[PDB]
Amino acid sequence: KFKLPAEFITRPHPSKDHGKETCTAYIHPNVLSSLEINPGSFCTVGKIGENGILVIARAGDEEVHPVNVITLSTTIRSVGNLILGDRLELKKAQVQPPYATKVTVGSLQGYNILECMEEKVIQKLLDDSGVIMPGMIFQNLKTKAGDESIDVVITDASDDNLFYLSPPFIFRKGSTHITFSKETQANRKYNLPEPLSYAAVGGLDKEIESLKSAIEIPLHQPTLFSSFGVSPPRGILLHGPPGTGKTMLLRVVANTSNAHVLTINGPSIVSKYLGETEAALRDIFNEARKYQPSIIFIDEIDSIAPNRANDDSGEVESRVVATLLTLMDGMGAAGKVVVIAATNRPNSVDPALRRPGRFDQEVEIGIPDVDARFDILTKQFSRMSSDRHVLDSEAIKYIASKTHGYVGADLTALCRESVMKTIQRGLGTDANIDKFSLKVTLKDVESAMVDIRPSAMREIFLEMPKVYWSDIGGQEELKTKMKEMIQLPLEASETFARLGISAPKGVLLYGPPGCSKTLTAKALATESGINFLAVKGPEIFNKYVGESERAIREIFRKARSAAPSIIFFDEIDALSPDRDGSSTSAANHVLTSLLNEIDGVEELKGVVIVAATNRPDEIDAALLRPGRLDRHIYVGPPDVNARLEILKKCTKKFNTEESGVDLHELADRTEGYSGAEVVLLCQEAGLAAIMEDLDVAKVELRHFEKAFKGIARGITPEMLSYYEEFALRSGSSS
Amino acid sequence: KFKLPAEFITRPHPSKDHGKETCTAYIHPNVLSSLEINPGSFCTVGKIGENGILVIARAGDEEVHPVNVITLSTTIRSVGNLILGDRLELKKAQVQPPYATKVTVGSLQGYNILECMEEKVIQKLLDDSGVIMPGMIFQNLKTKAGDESIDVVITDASDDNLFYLSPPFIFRKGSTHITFSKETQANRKYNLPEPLSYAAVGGLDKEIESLKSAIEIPLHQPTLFSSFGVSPPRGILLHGPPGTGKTMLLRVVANTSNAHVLTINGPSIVSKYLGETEAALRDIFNEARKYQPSIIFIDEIDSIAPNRANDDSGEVESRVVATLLTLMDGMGAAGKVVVIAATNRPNSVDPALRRPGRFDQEVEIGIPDVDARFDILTKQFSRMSSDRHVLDSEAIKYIASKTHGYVGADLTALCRESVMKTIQRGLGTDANIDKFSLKVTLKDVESAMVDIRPSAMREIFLEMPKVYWSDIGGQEELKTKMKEMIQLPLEASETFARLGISAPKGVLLYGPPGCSKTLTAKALATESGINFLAVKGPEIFNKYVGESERAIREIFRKARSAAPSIIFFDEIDALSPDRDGSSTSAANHVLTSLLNEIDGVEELKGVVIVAATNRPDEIDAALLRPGRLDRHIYVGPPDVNARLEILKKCTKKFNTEESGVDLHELADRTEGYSGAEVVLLCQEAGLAAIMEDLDVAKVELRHFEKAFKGIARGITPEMLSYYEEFALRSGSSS
Ligand SMILES: Nc1ncnc2c1ncn2[C@@H]1O[C@H](COP(=O)(O)OP(=O)(O)OP(O)(O)=S)[C@@H](O)[C@H]1O
Ligand SMILES: Nc1ncnc2c1ncn2[C@@H]1O[C@H](COP(=O)(O)OP(=O)(O)OP(O)(O)=S)[C@@H](O)[C@H]1O
Ligand SMILES: Nc1ncnc2c1ncn2[C@@H]1O[C@H](COP(=O)(O)OP(=O)(O)OP(O)(O)=S)[C@@H](O)[C@H]1O
Repeated sequence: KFKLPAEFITRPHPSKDHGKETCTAYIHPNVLSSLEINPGSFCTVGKIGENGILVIARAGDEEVHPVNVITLSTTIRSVGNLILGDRLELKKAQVQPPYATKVTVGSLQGYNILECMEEKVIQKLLDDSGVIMPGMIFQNLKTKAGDESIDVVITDASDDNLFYLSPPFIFRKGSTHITFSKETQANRKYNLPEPLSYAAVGGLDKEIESLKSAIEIPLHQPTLFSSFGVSPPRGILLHGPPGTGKTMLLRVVANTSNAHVLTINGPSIVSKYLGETEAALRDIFNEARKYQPSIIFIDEIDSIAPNRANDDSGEVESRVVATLLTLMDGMGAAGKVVVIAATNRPNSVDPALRRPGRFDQEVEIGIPDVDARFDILTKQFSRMSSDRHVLDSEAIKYIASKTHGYVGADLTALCRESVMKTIQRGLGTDANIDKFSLKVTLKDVESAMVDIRPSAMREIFLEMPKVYWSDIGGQEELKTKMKEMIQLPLEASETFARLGISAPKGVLLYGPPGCSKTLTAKALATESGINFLAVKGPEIFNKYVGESERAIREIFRKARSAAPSIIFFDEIDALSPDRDGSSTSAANHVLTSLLNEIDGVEELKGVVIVAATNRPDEIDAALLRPGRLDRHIYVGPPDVNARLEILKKCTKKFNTEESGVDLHELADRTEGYSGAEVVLLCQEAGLAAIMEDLDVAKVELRHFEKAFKGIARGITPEMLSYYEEFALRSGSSS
Repeated sequence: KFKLPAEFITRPHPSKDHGKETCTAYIHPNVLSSLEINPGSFCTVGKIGENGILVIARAGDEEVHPVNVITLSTTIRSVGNLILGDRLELKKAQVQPPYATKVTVGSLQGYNILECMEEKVIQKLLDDSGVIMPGMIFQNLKTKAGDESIDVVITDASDDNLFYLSPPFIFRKGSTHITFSKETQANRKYNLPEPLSYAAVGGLDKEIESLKSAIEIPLHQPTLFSSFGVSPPRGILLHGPPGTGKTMLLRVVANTSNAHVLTINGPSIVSKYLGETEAALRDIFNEARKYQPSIIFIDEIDSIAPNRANDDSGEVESRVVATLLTLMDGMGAAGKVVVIAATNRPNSVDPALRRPGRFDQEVEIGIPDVDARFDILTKQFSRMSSDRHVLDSEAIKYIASKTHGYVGADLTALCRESVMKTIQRGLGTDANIDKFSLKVTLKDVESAMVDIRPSAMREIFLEMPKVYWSDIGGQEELKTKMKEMIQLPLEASETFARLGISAPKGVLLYGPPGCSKTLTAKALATESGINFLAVKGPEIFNKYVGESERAIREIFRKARSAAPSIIFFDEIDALSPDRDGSSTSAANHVLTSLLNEIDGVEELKGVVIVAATNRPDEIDAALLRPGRLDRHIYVGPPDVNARLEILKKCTKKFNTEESGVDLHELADRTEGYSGAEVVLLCQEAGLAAIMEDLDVAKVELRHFEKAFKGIARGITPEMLSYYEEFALRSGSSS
């Protein structure tokens, strides 16, 4: 008794697609007999659990075709997004689709179908197709010039449903109005599965290029590699943050290639007892060997190959890893098969799968930067941009600037929640709203992301508030010094590379606490015209595996790898103290990392290391001397006019001037109050404001008078003396 | 009711000769019945997780044949390289394999079969064989008149749904041509497993023969010891750094020796249920006793048999070690059983497990010598085709001498990376180039070696901007003496050896700050070729009771493992406080650990120490003693002719001579300057020049004139008199 397989395997149809064989997917005649299916008859082909698609049953050769294999012309696989290795469910159809009266025909790129190709050849393809559902493609179509490939998609067909993903219509010549259209997708109401192509993967062009090379080299041309007697780089591994296009990159690799896509599912490949896990792995790799070229995907390989050094690993992990070691290192030198693995983090995968010959090639998928978010946002925003009509591309930069932490996944969730808030905006404006009349808006998008948890954390990007050289409080002497000395060496970069001389290394920005110290570095991050970076004091300084001597190296590597940078070292004096008999901290590592990084082989073409301090006498002597820091200047608390404009800056939502006391009046009233202490006076006044009216009021002069009492003179002569004592040393050769 | 085994134990036939029993697998009657494998019918037997071998089933004697065992001939086992004790599946094949048309036969020995044997012999062998598959070896066939015996191999088989490891074919006398060949292995098309052999192991010759002796006598000649009234040595332990080839030895021992082969793959036996790990060990040793002779392998013994006295070893480790101890020497007997184990940490193995009677022998497997590395490289490169282009001896000998501290895994990685480099160069030439002819040229090996790191050196991070002797201005005396120390003793080894003289193995470079002290160490590092470990003064002054001495000892351990190597102790004055009043530092014992490591009860052969101090008399007389720091070199300030060379080096990208800037005047007027101050002079003149312009202003003598006005002489006459005084009491006749 012949046994009918439950699931059939999609595979190419060596016959051409231009013929009458569009929906005549050849089926093994034994299956045709065993399922009461007549030749040239319609039957439903579809993935498990999905709505069916219509194919015409045609008998194939018994010997050539194995029983399971079902061959589809490449026109119908694109209907239901049938990629190779997709298990099917053959069933017998019962209703013959009616003929067609109108068909709207699309194109890939919007090319004028009238101008490029004849109507006769298009009609020939369509008629010979016989039955047309919305969603196929007619490929490799020769044009009038003979050198252009334009593909005929079909947007819709109308005649003047259940368990069918789309209802076809039997295209017949004579009255079918073939009205060509610029739409690049099938009819939207049915929503036939959209391919996840390369143009939906934005933000990882370099990484996708590396992945493409790693897939092509073992997949298409392993023979010429194998002549050398050492196995190809079959094993590729993807790792990085657990939100950045990992499974999506695997899915696009599945879609684009024409290589038989197998899949090593994590949980479902394993049944029970013995000889089931190894049986599954053997069978799947053997099938990937029979049908070539093939890709073997292992998404989240960690869930089945932990280190065996953790209590998680049991018998099953030992089975999976042993079988994979036996297989992946055994096959080769002729098989056109690649194994691609991805993981949230790779470091917990058994090394036996990581040695060369096993997964040894790597693709690093990294956090998207501020400039990286633009492509993600715009391409994500494409699916309905015709109904956005709001972008104009400028809000996208703002979003990218304010989404430090989002990993692309959260950006897509932001799109989802924005669409929700647009639906609810339509409902709130009018209960019986028409959503299609709505264009999404940035205000409701803001009302949207104000209710999502952003991401894991922010690593190389900070708030970086907008500060300008046009607003920094007075101190035109400070301004002129910092310009002359930190922008000139950042201008002369090639002229140092030629003439062979290293560039000045950095400035230390002497000054008492609470000044514009780093708030000027905020302008460096806003209006310098040069990208910025910082570590706000002893974050990296702490004693951890990746902080003792590693995080400094990573920070410098990111900064140097970028365009010129003004890397910042807030309170370097407190970070690494003198440690020469006075204030001996226990780190001993971070200063060594800085010493080995700043002075060494690295290029550091576009890099200047700025730092900040309020107790400069505590800096390690290895920094003051030229070689690590060789520029040195002093920042003072704001002068009377700088204090005028800092007083202006403190207020952001108060009307003291017109109602109360002029801000201009306060300019000289504030003496001994540092840039972060005039803030203290203003904030004490603001807290006192909510004590008199308690709901809504201006402030009083006496509020600022109480600010004067409650906060004594901040900038006292002690710091003047301590500085000038240190400055007679720093300023002079002593 | 009868329960068929889930996995089956391989075993040999009692009959060693060739007949109609050859391709027959003797399976138990009940198992035959339960899979319905009717006697005489075809069945497939193959390791779990691999493709099967077709074998024709017979019955075993139901009372003396164990249920688990299938017995297979050496001919069949040669196909899949099935070692005795391998766990086989057994599955019915409802098939009749195809007839043969042309069968190819070869011989391991490569001798002409027409000359050695009569074709009727081969015809009879094949006819009786019943089945033909590529990969079969018919061993011990006698030559003409019994001259010798030859092994004959079925290299290929051709005929003009199950899946098999080798194609099954049938021999039908006369109608299938027995075509001879000289290929000593089966056709490479088939991916047949290829036996690993001792010829693939490099070096370790004496260790290999020790393994041969301790494997052969206990298993294959015990009555010799029973005759001599002594017990057999039932234990071998292999210890040595990782990557030296310990598992390779175990696999070759498994595949070469004719014995029941069992493996405890450390964590593979472990279970979370109370007594199951111990029960796995008992079953393994009882199986070894049952089928004799038997070899039991334990790779990483330390993973399952820890010290049993240390803190983390609780009751579970105690019970597992007790099981191992009692199964090796207890109230039970051993039999013809030998246990072979491997470990990277011999002292972490339980001390009572290494006593004679258990692991009697400890065959050390250490890092390779230059001869050993040459052997490994020749055997690795013998695996390739005639695309090597590395002269079998010369180029490989250069690569072997240039590899210092390599262990053997890294050498295989180097060969694979060389293949990678050659083929990426091929891709960079053109994508469609005929790669196979892209011989790996020695420069490809060089490009590969710069991208690999010796096993003993992954953790030795260095920035090391590739300093060369010519960078050091002058100092010809120091250069000559450092050539004496580092280079010559290896480039003239036989001369020193024949004179009975070991070259001095310590030097102290002392002199004012900013001379060529550290730069000469870096020049040695990046010109001597040998490894180079670096240390600094206060980086190894942890504040715990014994953590600094541990740093010293770890450094010297790595230096020994990576010898030839330099250890450069910059700021050796930090490591040498007397603490009696001279350098009254903390109560640390770093000096003593350094003293004992340099010259103690252990010898420290092969390492050379270079120490640099700018305060030479603050060093202990014991450390300056010959045998610790033999030669004391005074690296003083550069004289005029060295200054001129410095200026020529750094100013070459200036157009000084085209501008009339006479370097003679600069050299003469920079008298008594520190050489670092000469470099500073030129770099500061460059700053001055490129401060007037953002474009390239060629330096001018007046910018140098400005420079001279600021750079103070860092070397006072006091320092010079001090160092010249130390250069009289020590390292001088006085
Ligand atoms: N360039 C991009 N970077 C990141 N995500 C993107 C990008 N482009 C689109 N996305 C969307 O990101 C969403 C989530 O990405 P996924 O790859 O599915 O997450 P993941 O890679 O599975 O993460 P894990 O937990 O490490 S497996 C998808 O629905 C994509 O539509
Ligand atoms: N002559 C050789 N000596 C050493 N290794 C060799 C040699 N020839 C090849 N190799 C390779 O080097 C490795 C030797 O096996 P390894 O298991 O890595 O050594 P081992 O680390 O001492 O054993 P372990 O730690 O129990 S896995 C393998 O990857 C071999 O392919
Ligand atoms: N012949 C030379 N004499 C002195 N310095 C030289 C010479 N040639 C080059 N230099 C440069 O001068 C500087 C001297 O640096 P080092 O070699 O570290 O001197 P050093 O005496 O080891 O300093 P220490 O160890 O901190 S006391 C480096 O920038 C060298 O590149």
